[PDB]
Amino acid sequence: XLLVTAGLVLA
Amino acid sequence: XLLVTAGLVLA
Amino acid sequence: XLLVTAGLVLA
Amino acid sequence: XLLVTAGLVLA
Amino acid sequence: XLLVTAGLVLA
Amino acid sequence: XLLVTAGLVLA
Amino acid sequence: XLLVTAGLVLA
Amino acid sequence: XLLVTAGLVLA
Amino acid sequence: XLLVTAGLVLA
Amino acid sequence: XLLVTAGLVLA
Amino acid sequence: MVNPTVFFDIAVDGEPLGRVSFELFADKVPKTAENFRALSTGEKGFGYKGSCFHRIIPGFMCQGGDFTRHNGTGGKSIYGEKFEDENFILKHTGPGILSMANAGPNTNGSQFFICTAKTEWLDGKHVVFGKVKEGMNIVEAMERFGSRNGKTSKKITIADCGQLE
Amino acid sequence: MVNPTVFFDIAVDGEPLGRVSFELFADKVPKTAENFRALSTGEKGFGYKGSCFHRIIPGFMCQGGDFTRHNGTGGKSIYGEKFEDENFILKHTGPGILSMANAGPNTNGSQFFICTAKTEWLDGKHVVFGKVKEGMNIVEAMERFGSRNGKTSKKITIADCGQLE
Amino acid sequence: MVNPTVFFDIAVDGEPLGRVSFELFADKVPKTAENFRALSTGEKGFGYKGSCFHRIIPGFMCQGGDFTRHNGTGGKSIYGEKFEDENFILKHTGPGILSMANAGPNTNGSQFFICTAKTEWLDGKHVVFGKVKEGMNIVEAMERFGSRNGKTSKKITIADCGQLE
Amino acid sequence: MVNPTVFFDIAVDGEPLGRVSFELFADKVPKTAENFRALSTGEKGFGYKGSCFHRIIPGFMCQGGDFTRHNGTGGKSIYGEKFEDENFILKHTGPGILSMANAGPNTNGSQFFICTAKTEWLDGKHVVFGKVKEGMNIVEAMERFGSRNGKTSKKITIADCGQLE
Amino acid sequence: MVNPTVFFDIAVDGEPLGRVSFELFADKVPKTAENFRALSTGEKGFGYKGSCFHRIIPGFMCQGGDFTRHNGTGGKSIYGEKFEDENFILKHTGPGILSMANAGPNTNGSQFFICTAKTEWLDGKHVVFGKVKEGMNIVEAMERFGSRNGKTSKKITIADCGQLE
Amino acid sequence: MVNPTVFFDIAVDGEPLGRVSFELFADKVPKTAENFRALSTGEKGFGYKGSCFHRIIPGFMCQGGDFTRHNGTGGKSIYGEKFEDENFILKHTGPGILSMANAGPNTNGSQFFICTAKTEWLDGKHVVFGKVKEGMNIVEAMERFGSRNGKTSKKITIADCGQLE
Amino acid sequence: MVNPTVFFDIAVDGEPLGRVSFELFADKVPKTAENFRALSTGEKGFGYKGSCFHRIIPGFMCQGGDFTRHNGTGGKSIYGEKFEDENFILKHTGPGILSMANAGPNTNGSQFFICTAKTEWLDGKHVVFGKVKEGMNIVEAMERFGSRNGKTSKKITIADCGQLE
Amino acid sequence: MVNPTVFFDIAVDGEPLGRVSFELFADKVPKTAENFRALSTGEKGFGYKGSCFHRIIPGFMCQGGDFTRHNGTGGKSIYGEKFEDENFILKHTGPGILSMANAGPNTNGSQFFICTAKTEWLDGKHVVFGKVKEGMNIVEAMERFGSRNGKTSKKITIADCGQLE
Amino acid sequence: MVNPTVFFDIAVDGEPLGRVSFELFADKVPKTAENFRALSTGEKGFGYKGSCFHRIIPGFMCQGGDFTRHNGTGGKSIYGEKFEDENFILKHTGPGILSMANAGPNTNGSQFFICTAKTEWLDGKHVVFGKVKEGMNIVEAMERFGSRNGKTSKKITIADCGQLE
Amino acid sequence: MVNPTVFFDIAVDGEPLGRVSFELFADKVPKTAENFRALSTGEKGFGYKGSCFHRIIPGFMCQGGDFTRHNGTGGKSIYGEKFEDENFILKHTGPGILSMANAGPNTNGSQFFICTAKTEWLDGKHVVFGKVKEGMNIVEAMERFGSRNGKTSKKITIADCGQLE
Repeated sequence: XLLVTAGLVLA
Repeated sequence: XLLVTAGLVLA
Repeated sequence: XLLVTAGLVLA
Repeated sequence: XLLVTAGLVLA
Repeated sequence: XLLVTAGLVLA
Repeated sequence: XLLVTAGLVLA
Repeated sequence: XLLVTAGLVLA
Repeated sequence: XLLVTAGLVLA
Repeated sequence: XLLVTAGLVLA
Repeated sequence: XLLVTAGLVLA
Repeated sequence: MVNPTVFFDIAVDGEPLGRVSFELFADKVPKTAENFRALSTGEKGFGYKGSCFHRIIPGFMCQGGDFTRHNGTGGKSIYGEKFEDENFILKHTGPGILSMANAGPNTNGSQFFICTAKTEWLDGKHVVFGKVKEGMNIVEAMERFGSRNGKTSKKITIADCGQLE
Repeated sequence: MVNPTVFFDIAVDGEPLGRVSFELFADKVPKTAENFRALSTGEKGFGYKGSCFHRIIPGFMCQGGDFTRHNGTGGKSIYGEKFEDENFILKHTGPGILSMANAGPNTNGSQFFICTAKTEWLDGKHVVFGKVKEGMNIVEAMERFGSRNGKTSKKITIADCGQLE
Repeated sequence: MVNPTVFFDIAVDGEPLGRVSFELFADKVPKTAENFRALSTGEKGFGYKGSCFHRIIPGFMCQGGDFTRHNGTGGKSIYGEKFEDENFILKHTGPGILSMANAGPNTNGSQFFICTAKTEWLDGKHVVFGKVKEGMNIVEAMERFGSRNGKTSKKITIADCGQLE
Repeated sequence: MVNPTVFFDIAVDGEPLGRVSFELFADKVPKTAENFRALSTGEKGFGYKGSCFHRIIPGFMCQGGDFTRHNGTGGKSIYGEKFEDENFILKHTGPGILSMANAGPNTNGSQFFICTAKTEWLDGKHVVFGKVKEGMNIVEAMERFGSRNGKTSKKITIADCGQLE
Repeated sequence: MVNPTVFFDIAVDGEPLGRVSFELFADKVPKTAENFRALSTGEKGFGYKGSCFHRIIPGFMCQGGDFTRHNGTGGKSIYGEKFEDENFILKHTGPGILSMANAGPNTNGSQFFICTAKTEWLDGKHVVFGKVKEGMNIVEAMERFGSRNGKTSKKITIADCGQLE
Repeated sequence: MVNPTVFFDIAVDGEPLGRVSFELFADKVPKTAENFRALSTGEKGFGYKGSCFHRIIPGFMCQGGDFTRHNGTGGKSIYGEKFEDENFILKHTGPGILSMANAGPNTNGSQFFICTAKTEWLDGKHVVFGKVKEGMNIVEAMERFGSRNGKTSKKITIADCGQLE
Repeated sequence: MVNPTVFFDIAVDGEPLGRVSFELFADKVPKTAENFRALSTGEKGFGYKGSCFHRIIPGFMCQGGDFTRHNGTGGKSIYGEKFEDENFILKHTGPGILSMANAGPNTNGSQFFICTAKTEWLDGKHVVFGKVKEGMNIVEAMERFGSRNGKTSKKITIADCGQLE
Repeated sequence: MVNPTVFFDIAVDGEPLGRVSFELFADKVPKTAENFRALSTGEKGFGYKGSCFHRIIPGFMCQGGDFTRHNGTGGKSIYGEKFEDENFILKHTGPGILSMANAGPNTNGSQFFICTAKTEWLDGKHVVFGKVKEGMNIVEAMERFGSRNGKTSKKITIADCGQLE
Repeated sequence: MVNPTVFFDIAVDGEPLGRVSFELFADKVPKTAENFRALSTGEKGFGYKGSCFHRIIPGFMCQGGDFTRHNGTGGKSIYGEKFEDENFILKHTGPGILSMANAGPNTNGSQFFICTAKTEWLDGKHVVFGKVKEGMNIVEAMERFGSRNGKTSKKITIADCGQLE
Repeated sequence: MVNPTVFFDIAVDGEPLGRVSFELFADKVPKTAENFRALSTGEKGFGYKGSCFHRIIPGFMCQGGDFTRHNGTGGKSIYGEKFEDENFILKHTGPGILSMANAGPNTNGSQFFICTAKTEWLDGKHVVFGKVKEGMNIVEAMERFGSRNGKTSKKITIADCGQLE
C-alpha cells in the first residue's frame, strides 16, 4: 500500500 | 537487548 | 420517573 | 431458555 | 434488513 | 487454517 | 446494610 | 476548595 | 512512606 | 526537550 | 430510498377515533423500520391489528405494540424474540416521534411509543425510527384517555393498520 | 453478626402445605440478606406475607416475592425501587439455593427464586444470598404445581413468614 | 412535558425573608425534577418544610435539603436511600442554578444547592435540574449569613414550600 | 432439570449407515441445548430431518445443520435468525464434542459440528453444548467421506432424528 | 498522489449494456484503492474480468467482486485471504459510492458494492473507497434486474475492465 | 524491619477500661501503617489521644479516628486531607482486623475500624493495615455500649495512646 | 466568587526588579487557585516569600515555587504533599500563562511556571490556573538571567508577595 | 488433526552438517503450523529451501525464514503479507522451541527462530508453534557460527526441507 | 521560542543537486524538532551528513535518515534507540510536509520523510514536525530518481546539512 | 545465555569496606540486566565506577546509580535517557534483591536499590533484575550509615566495579 516504515515495509 | 524482530532490530 | 420500558416499569 | 427475570421473561 | 455481507446474509 | 464458520470460510 | 463510611452512612 | 458534598466536605 | 523514586521523593 | 517537571527533568 | 408510510385506525372502546399515518425512516434505521412495517401489514402471521395502547401518560407518550400479553410484558419482532439496537442516529426531537420501547440494551421486540412531547432524556437509550405524517390530532385525542400513572380509561385499539406507501 | 434464619409457611389454595426455613448469608451479602429478612418479618410495613409464587418451573426453580403486582412486574426493596448487585461471591451450587431475580444489572427489588436444581449458567448474573435450612421436601411439593412455562395450577401462598433466629 | 414551578418561603430565625420560586427542568431531568417537586409538596409523607440551609458560602452557593440530620449527612429521595445521576445535559451556567449535592457518583438523595455564581468546575459531577424563576434577591439576602466555611449565623429555614404550577 | 438425549440416523447416499445419540448439556447451556433439541424434533415446524453434513474434514470435525441453504450460508434458530453466545463454560476437550458453528460473536443459528479431535484453538469462540452418547463409530464412518478441504464424496444425510429422553 | 480511474463494461446476458468508470480515492484509502485497481487490470493473474454482480437490491445497491465462488462466499485480495479495514474517513453519502462488502471487521477481500442510494446506516462498518465518475445511468439500468432479495433476473457481467487514468 | 506495635488505653466516660495493642503491617502497607502510628504517638502535633469511638455496631465493628468533628465527618492524615488506597493485599479475615474507613476510593484520612467479626464483603474497598495484638476482650467489652444503628450509650474514649514496638 | 489577584516583588541578587501581579482563575480551578493564593499570603504558616526561581529557560518559561528544597525536588501544597489535577479546562495560550509544574499525573505541590511563550505541547498535562495581570516586562527581564539548560546567573527571589484583591 | 513433522537439511557454507526435524503443534496453533508446513514442502510454489539463517546469537536462538530479502526484512506467508497472532497457548519453555519472529502484533510472515535457551521474556509476544524432535545437536553446532550481534561466520543454509510424518 | 530552520545540500552520485531548507515546528513538537535539528548540526557526534535517501516513491515521499544501516533498518535519536510519539497535533496537509517514519507506535529514531503529496491516511500514526521552507524544486528533482517500489536509480545523498535559524 | 555476575567494591569516604557481587537475572529481564552489566563494566564510556549511594534507609534499602547529578535526579541508561519497564515477573522477595528505581512508569535510567528487607508493596511498580550473590554483610555494613530520611553519614562509594561472570 503506501506506508513509511522502518524495517518491515508493507504493501 | 534480546529480541527477535523482523526489520527494526532493537537492543 | 418517565421511562418507556417493557416489563419492570420504574419511576 | 431458562432465565429468572422480572418483567420481560425471555426464552 | 439491508446489509452488504460476504457469506451469512442477515435480515 | 481449521475454522468452523458459516459463510466466509477462511484458511 | 453494613458499611464503614466517613460522612454519608448508608444501609 | 469549593465542593458541594454530603458527609465528608473537602477543601 | 517508603518509596524508591528518582527526583520527587514522597512520603 | 522542553518539559516543566519536579525532580527527573527530561530532555 | 423511499421511506414507507403505514397507518393505524384507532378506535376508543369500539368507536372509530381516526387514522394516524407514520413515515418510517428506513434510510436511517432500515432493520428497525422494516420490523414495524411488517408488523403493521401483518404479513408474517402476527402484528398490530387489534392490539391496544396499554400505557398512556399525558404530555409524555402513548406506548403500545404488545400484541401477545397486552400489558407491557410481551410482543416480539419479525427477527426473533429480540433484536439489536440498530443505531442512535435520530433523536427524540418533539411530538409525534416514534421510538422503540425496550427493557435495556438490545431488547427490541414490537413495543413502541409515540411521543407527545420532546423526550430528550431518552436519547441514546431508545431507537427512534419514525414520525407521525398525518393524524397528530388523533394522538392528542388519545392522550386524553390516559393518567399520570399510565392506566387508561377506555380501551384504545388499533382497529386496522396497513401500509400506504 | 450471626446469620439470620427466616421461615415461610406455604399454603396451596388455602390448605397448609408446610414450612420452609432458610439461612441467609449475611456474612457474605449483608445488604441483600437484610432486605429479604426485613421483608419476611414485615417490620418496615410491607413484605412477603400473603404473596404468591407466580412462576414455578419443575426441575429449575420457584419464583416469588412480587407482593405489589403479583405477576412478576413489581416488588420493591427496603432500600427503595431497586438496589445494586452487592457482589457475586456465592454460586448456584444446587437445590435449596435462594437467589435474587432481576431485570438486568442492579435492579434488585424483592423477587427471589428457590432453586430446585443447580443453575450454574446464572452465576455472575444473579446474587445468591441464602439456602433452605429445613423444608426441602415442601419445596419439592410446590414443584408439582408448576409447568414448563412457569404457570401454576394452584395459588401457592406464603401464608405466614417471619424470623426464627 | 410542562415544567413544574415550586416555591420556598424562607424565614431567617423569625421574620419571613421572602419567597423564592424555581422552575424545575423536567424536560431534561424528569426523575431528579419529580424528586424535588414531590419533596417540596410533602406528598410522600416527608419533605423540605421546616428544614434549614446548613452550609452557605458567600459568592458560591447555599446548600440545604437535609431534612433528616440537618447537618449534611442525611436526606433521602422519594426513590430510596439514593438514586442514579440521571444525566449531565445541563451545565452550571450562572447564579440561581439549582443542582444536586452528592457524596460521589450515584449518591443523589435530597440535598441540593442554589448557586450564587457560575460554578463550571462542578459540571459533569453534579446534576443540574432547576433555575430560580423569581426571588433571586432573597437568595442574595440569604448569602449574607454564611462564611468561608459555610457556617450560618441565623437559622435560615424553609418555612413553607409547595407547587405553584 | 435432566439433560436430554437426541439421536440422528445417518444415511450415506440413501442407504442407512447408523444412529448417533447425543447428550445435550442443558445443565450448562440451556438455551443452546434447547435450540438443538427443538430442531431435532422438528416441533417448531423446521428442523434437521433431511439435512446434510455439508463439510467434513477428516481428523477435525463434521459440520451440518444448514437446513435452508445446505451449504454453510443458511439455517436459523428457534429464537430467530441468530442468538447470542450463551457462555463458554465448556471446552472442546476431544472427540464427540458437539459445538456451535458461527460467523463471529453472537451469530448462532442452527449449524453445528461434531468434533472428531480435541480442538482447543476454538475454545472461547464456539459454544460447546453436547457430546456423542452412543454411535461414535458412525461419526468415524462419516469422516471417511470428507476431504482436507471439506468436500464430501457421498451425500451424508440425517435421515431421521428426534429425542429419546 | 493522483487518483486512478478504472472502467467496467457491463453485459446483461451477453448483450453489452454500457461502460461505468470509477474514481478510486487513493488519496484517502491507498491500500483499498490499489486492491480494486489491480483486480480491475488483472495484473496479478486474477481479477474481476468476466465475473458477475451476484446480489442487486433496487434502491439499495449492486454487489459484485466474488470472482472465485460467484455467490458471495469467496473472492480474495491482492494482499491475501483478507485485509484490514484501512480507515473510515469517507461516508456512504449518496448514489454512486463504491464501498467494500465484508463479513465483519477486517475481512475485506474483493467483494464490493455500488450504492444506488445514500446508505448511512453502513457508515463506520464498510470502507468507502471510490465513486462512479461516468455511467451512473448504466448502474441505474443494472438495478432493474434485481429484487427485494437480491437475486438477479439476467446474468449481469463485467465483460471487460481495466484502468483508464 | 520490625512492624510497629501501638496501644490505646480505652476509657468508658471516665472509667479506665483497659489497653488494646495493635501490630501494624508496615511490611505490607507502609504508608497506611505510618499514618496510624504517627497519629497514635501524636508526633506530628495532632492525633488520636482524647478522641472517641463514634460508631459501634455489635458483632460488626467499632469505628473511631475522627478527632476533628468526632461524628464521622472529619479527621485528617499526616500526608494531607486524604490519601490514596495504598493496596489491597490484606483481607478482612476475622476479629481484631484493623482497617481504614473511607468515603469511596482514595479518601483515607484518620478514621479506622476494629472488626469484631470477619467482614469479607468489605474486601477490596477498605485497606487492611493492622491487627489487635492483645486486648481483644476490651474490644468485646466496648461492643456492649453500641447498638444496631451504631450509636453508643457511653463515651468510649482513647484515654492514652502511643507506640510500644 | 471574584478572581483573586496576588503580587510578587522580584529581586535579582537582592536588588529590586519590580512587581508582577497575577489574576488567579478561581472561576475555573478553585482548589488550584486557593493553593497558590494561600501560599502567596503565607497565611497557612509557609509560602513563597523568600523562595527563588530555580530554572529559567528564555523564550519558554521561568519555574519557581520550590520553597523546601529550592532545586525542583520539593514544595508542598496547603492540602498536603500532593493534590490531584483539578481539571484541564484552560490552555497554555501564550506569554504570561501561569501553570502548575508536576512530576506526572496528580503530583501538584507548590511549583509553578510562568510561560514566556505559547506552550501548547503541555496542554492536558499541566493545570493552567492564572495569568500575569501587570508586570510582563518584569518577567521578560527575569528571562535574561536564564540559559538553555535553565541555570540562573543571579539568584532571582520573591522578595515579598501577598494578595491585592 | 495429527501433528506433522518437517525436516531441514542444514549445510554450512556448502558442506552438509545434518538434519533437524520438528514436531509442529497443529493441535494448538493449526494456522501457524500449516504455514510453516507448507513453506517447508514448498507446495505453494515458494518456501524455505535455499534460504539461510540470517541472525544467530549463541545461547539465545537461530533466526531464519526470510526467503525473499535474506536479511530480516522480508518473507511472506501462504495467507498473504502477514497474518494474525493465532493464540499464545504455548510458552518458550526451553531449548528447541520453534516460535514466530514478528515486527510487533499480527505481523507474522515466514520468519521463525529456534531457541537454544528458555526465552520466557518473549512469552505473550511471539507465537510458539513447534519443537525440535530429532537433531538438537545440529542446532547446537549451528550456534557456534553466530555472534552477539547475530552476524554468522559461515553461510548456514536450509539445503533441503519437506515433510516427514 | 523561535522555530529553527535547517538545510540539506543534496547530491546525486556526487554531482551536486541543490539546497532544501526546512522550518521545524518547535512550537508544536519541541522534542521531535530538536532531535531533527541536532542530527542536522551534528553537535552530538552523529547525524544526517553523508547519509542517503533510501526510498523515493514518486508522488508520495522521499524517505531518508537511516545513517547507521543506510537501508531503512537503522538510525538512532539523540535521546536513545527510540523515543515516544510526542503528539499528533499536526496533520500531513500537503507537499513539503516533514514527518517521522517509524516501525509502529513510539519507535521514533532518525528516519523521516518529505511528502510530495497530501498523505492524510498517515495522520495520527506519524508525527509531523516540519515543512520545506525553500527548495521544493530540489525535492521534485529528487522524485525523478525513485520508482513505484522505492528503489532509487542514483545515490541521493545529503552532502551537507546544518542550521540557519 | 548464562546469567552474568558483576561486583561493586564499596568505599566509605576513603576506607575500603568490601565487595558485593550480584547475579543479574538475564534469563528474565535481559534488557534491564544488560543495562546494569554494561554500566558496571563502564564499557560504553560511562557507568557506576566512582558514584555514591545517595539515600540509605536502615531496614529498607540502599539507593544508588545516579552518576550524573549524584543526588537522585540524574542517571541514564545505555539505551538513552530512559527505557521501558521490561516486565514484572520477579518479585521483591526479601533482602539482597536488586531492583530499578524510577519516577513512575517507563522511566528506568541507571538508579537502582538493594533491598535490605522484603519490600512487597513495591511489586508490580519496580522491575526486579538481580540478587546479591556474595557480600550481603557489606550491604548490612552500609545500612549503618543511613537514617530514616535516607541521608548518609559518610560518602559511600563504588570504588571499583566490573564483571566477574
